[PDB]
Parts: sequence; C-alpha cells; structure tokens
Amino acid sequence: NHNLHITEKLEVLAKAYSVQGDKWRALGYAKAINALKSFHKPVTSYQEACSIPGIGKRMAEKIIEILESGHLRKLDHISESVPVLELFSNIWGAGTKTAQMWYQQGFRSLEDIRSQASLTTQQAIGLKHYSDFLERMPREEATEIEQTVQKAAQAFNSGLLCVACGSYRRGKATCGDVDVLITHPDGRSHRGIFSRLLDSLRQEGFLTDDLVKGETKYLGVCRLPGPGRRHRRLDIIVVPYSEFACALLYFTGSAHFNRSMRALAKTKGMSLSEHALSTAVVRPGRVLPTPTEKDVFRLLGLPYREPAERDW
DNA sequence: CGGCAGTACTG
DNA sequence: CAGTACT
DNA sequence: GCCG
Ligand SMILES: [Mg+2]
Ligand SMILES: [Mg+2]
Ligand code: NA
Ligand code: NA
Ligand code: NA
Repeated sequence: NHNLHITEKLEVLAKAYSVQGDKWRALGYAKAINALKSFHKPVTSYQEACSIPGIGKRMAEKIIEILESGHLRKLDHISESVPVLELFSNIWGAGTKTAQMWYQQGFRSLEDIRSQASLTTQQAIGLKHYSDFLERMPREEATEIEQTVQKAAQAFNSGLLCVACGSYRRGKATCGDVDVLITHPDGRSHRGIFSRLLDSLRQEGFLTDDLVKGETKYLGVCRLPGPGRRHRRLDIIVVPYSEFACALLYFTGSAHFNRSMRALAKTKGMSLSEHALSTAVVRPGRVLPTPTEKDVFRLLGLPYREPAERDW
C-alpha cells in the first residue's frame, strides 16, 4: 500500500463512524480505503484523488489535508465515547445499539459490564472469551479444527464433504475463526445431521459453547485438546448439494467480494445468494444451474477468480 | 434522491 | 419486529 | 462517505 500515511488516518474515522452506528458513512470510508490501498502510486493531487473509484470531493479534500499538513484535524474531534463503544462492541453478540445503551447507562469498562450489565446468553459467552475472540489463529490450527469436524462428520456418513472456507480457503496465514461447509453428493443425507454431529463434537469436549443453533447454521465455540490452546469461534453450515457452489462461494468470501459480486448480479437483473444465482429477478425469478463456482462467474460475465484473489 | 448484499437467528 | 451476525 |  502506497498510501499508508493516508489510509491509517482514514481507518480511525471509519471505525469511529462504525461503532457510533453511522453505517453508510463508514461503508463509504471502508471502500475509499481499499481504493486507496490498491492504487499503485501515492496520491499526490486532489484531481488525482477524485480519479480513483470510491473517492469523492469530501474524501479527496481529506487526502489533501493529510499530504499538505501531515494530519487530519477531524481526528481531534472524535467523541471520547468511541474507545468505550469499541470496547463494548468487541463483545460477540453486542453491536452498536447495545454498546450505546451501555454507554448511556454509565458503563465504561468490561468490569462495569461484568458486574452490572444485563447480558444476553450470547453476550455472556462473548464476554467470557473476550480476549480469545479478538485473536487470529495460525492457519495450521484452523486445519486442525476443520479436520476435527470432518472426522466427526465422516464417522456418521463417510460420504459427507466438509471444507473450511472463509479466510482459510482464501489462503491467509492466520484466521479469525474457522468456517466449515458440509454437504453430501447424494443430495439427501445432509439432512438432520446437526443433532448427531454437534453432540459428537460436544461429547468429546471440543465444542464448549453454542451461540447460534439453526437448522442450517451453527455458530459456536471450540477448543482443541491439550495445553496451550485458546477457545476459537467455529461456524458450520450444512447445505443441500444442489446449492454447493453458491454456498461455497458465499462462505469463502471475502465479505466485500460477496457484496461486490451481488451488486454486479443485481445490475444485470440477477440475484446471488448462498442458495442460488437467479435470473429474471423482478424488483422471484428463475434459479440458474450452477454446478461449480466457475459457472457463477461465467453467468455473470466475469473471469473466474481463485479463492486467493477474492481477498478484498 | 436514495441505495449502499442477501440471508439466518434470537427473543 | 430490531439487533446482530456471517461471508 | 460514494455514486448512479
Ligand atoms: Mg472466518
Ligand atoms: Mg465465521
Ligand atoms: Na472517484
Ligand atoms: Na460485537
Ligand atoms: Na459503575
């Protein structure tokens, strides 16, 4: 990134708007920052600034103050609440509205939350794993967690396919959590496994807490056996084989990649989800056949991108 | 002016 | 439903 | 915040 001196200031304002709930302004900042991060040259002109997609007048103006001044004055006026709102919304299950409510109620520290706040079941689990959930794990450990899930799943039906998606599949050296997609080529035997599979993982001691337990998605907490291990977030999704390519695509991400591809699909009168790519979408349409990820790219008129170049 | 991805859970 | 979360 |  040629524009660290720019984007590092912008990131502070983006995070500030985010934790304060100004989601769309933060979105604009987030995209500007990637746009700036993916420019070849340092931005050295206001008009050069407006040249890059995702940078407007207001944003070029800030990039200008940074290069002429070395600083961005708006940084000096960020509310004193922002570090606390960030502290609070880093609890899994607490977002901006909960953080703002806790702040208005006078809480300022996790000790205040622990001792005085009313916590949802999810938030109490998030709080007890506060540090662990802020840490990314080495890739090798994500491999171990995926293989733990796969072996428990293959014990029940050997035909079950399990693949770790998310940052793992995009090839990253560290992973925030582990994202495992499960299906079955029979198109049928994926059904009803969760009860058995989760109980198998739980009976082993691997699964330590459940956050979400849906008919298709599980979000929870695991910890590998032995010393020196931290608790890690684990997401598992079980899908029908007919949806495998769109489910793989969604679950591999990145999030910004998914949103950009879904926006593209919408411009073309299509709709893309983790269930299907649909066409003739009136704004339900027809589901288009997508046996592989490449089919999704092709039907959208895009060159195929391997998971590693989806890391937007 | 107004969308900015589309969906699944929770209570 | 509003809130939060997954990519 | 940006953009159609
Ligand atoms: Mg992940
Ligand atoms: Mg995840
Ligand atoms: Na631009
Ligand atoms: Na949170
Ligand atoms: Na207090």
